[PDB]
Amino acid sequence: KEVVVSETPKRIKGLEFSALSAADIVAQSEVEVSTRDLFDLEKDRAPK
Amino acid sequence: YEYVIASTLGPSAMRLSRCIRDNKLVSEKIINSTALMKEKDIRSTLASLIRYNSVEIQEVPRTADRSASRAVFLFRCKETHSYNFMRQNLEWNMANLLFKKEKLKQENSTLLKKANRDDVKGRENELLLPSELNQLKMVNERELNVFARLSRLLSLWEVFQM
Amino acid sequence: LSIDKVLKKPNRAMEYDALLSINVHSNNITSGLNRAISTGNWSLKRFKME
Amino acid sequence: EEALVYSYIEASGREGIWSKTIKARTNLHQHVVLKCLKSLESQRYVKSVKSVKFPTRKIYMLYSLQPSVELDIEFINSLLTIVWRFISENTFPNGFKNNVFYAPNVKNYSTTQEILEFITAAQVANVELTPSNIRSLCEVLVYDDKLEKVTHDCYRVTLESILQMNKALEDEEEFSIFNYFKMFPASKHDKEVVYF
Amino acid sequence: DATVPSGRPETYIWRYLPAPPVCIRPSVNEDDLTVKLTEIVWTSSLIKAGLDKGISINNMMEHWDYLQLTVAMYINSD
Amino acid sequence: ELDIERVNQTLNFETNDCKIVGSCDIFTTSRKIFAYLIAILNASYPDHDFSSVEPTDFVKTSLKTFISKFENTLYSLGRQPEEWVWEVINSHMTLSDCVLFQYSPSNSFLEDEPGYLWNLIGFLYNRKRKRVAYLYLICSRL
Repeated sequence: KEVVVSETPKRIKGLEFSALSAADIVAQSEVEVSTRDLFDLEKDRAPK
Repeated sequence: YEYVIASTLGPSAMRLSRCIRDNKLVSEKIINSTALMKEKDIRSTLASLIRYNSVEIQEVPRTADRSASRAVFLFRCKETHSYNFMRQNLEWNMANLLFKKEKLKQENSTLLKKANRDDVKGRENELLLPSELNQLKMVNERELNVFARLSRLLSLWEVFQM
Repeated sequence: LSIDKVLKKPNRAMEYDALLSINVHSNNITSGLNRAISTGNWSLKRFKME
Repeated sequence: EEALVYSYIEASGREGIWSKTIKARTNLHQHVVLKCLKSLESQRYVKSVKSVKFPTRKIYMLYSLQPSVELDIEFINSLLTIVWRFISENTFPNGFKNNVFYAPNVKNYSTTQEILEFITAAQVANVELTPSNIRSLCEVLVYDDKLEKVTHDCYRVTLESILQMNKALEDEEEFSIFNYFKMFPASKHDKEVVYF
Repeated sequence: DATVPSGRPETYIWRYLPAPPVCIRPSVNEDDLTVKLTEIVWTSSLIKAGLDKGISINNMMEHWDYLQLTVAMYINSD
Repeated sequence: ELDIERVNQTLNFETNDCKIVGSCDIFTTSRKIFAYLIAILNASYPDHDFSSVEPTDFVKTSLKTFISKFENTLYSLGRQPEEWVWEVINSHMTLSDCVLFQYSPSNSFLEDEPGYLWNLIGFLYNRKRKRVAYLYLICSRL
């Protein structure tokens, strides 16, 4: 019925440093910021 | 190279790309003398042509630092920067096209495995349903249409290899 | 720069007393003395000290 | 103060002067020179002509009546076509394009000192009809590749521009950009921009 | 070491710019970073609308040196 | 007046590598109004003729939509726009029942000014009071 879920306690062993691609920036994104309008002022200054 | 620009970026983009080529250090005061379009149409189709390496921009530093406030810009037309970009814009498009070929054959693998095993000879009925031989028809059409576009592109690509 | 904003404008024959725009800027004498003592900041544009 | 602005018009001499380029050397009172030119307009010396250059700026010049160039009327898109059609007529009789050609003994070309009389023969209601710029008005047609240059001072129509009239079609010549068709949206297309 | 697909040297030019989370820059009063991001967007809009309406090369470069100035102030601001 | 001087002290400032200069003014001195605004443009900039571009782009938009992004750009310039301004320009002009215009053509006359970045020009025509405000914001670079 349900799947055997397993977890191991883990630990950081290193940091790796690189720049991001143009595809790494989009892959972590949630919205594409396209307007300079922070708030629409007609709906009680809500974040646009 | 002048007609791949003319086919895609419009015929007016062909006009500037040669007018910049012979004058070879031309400015926009000299463009609209030696071209015959409206100036915002000149400043648009030139703007959609600096995005590719078809022209460079030669700045003048009228002040001490290289400020763009009061400075006029000149327009070269380098051969090899404009060609090596067009060499690999095609080469990427040539490789993208095979990427979508192989991705399409690999996601239709259970069709193609059925298309090789059950119907080695019996393909008059496929030993199957007609709801997928039409779907197989639009796979192997696109599988031959992609190599059609490959050979069409490959003639454009091999020019800049010489 | 506000005493010429009436001279180069129409109603040429309608003169003005030039003493009705003094209180437009007289609240900068008060508010600039009071702010510089209260804040302690010393912003003198002419003398160049900060 | 009214004499130095006369020499500054004479510093321009032929075209004219814009009123905020006065302050490049004068930097006088902005309103004294503002009303001086209104009385100088009433003096019947200077006049307010419009810019041959980038427009919407007050251009002043004394009574010289001497502008330059006509700020892109879009009628000129039609006149060079019948220029292009006429210079094509000297190459071959155009009924064969639907294909007889000759050796380099016929004169397929026509020099610019023949069409400039023909454009006055088939006259247009413009103001100049002048030479020494029709020789550059066909230079856009050696940039548009509708005619090529020949014999260092003359021009003749290329073969490829004749093909604007629209058989086993050839295996993707690049040079027939005009007759390659389109496709209702599928997935396996390639565009030039996509490597951006 | 370009074995990693983000190895390539053209990943060090700002084509795309990540907008940071609002946890990184809150609003108590807009933040310093929030007012910088909108300015970058505004300049980009001036540039993208300018490349199609037709703007001169003298002020295309004026905006595009200004867009580079803002992102330079976005990271360092000194 | 004093309040007009305050709201003009609002709209004239300069941040790190930008210089915004604009103001509002109200004075009494759609076929007949096409010439009534180009005189305001001529007096506003006495170096460019504005009798030339007669069929211009007056985007007859809603004033609420205009003051929306007029407030958004003051958020966008680190100003924290102060609300009493919009009553003060109301208090001289009766902002509610009036129509707005905007000179925004394809290529405005400031593109040739060096250091130009963007503008925001607002006309606010009044009928019962004939009070046209010329709200203008010119962002430059120095």
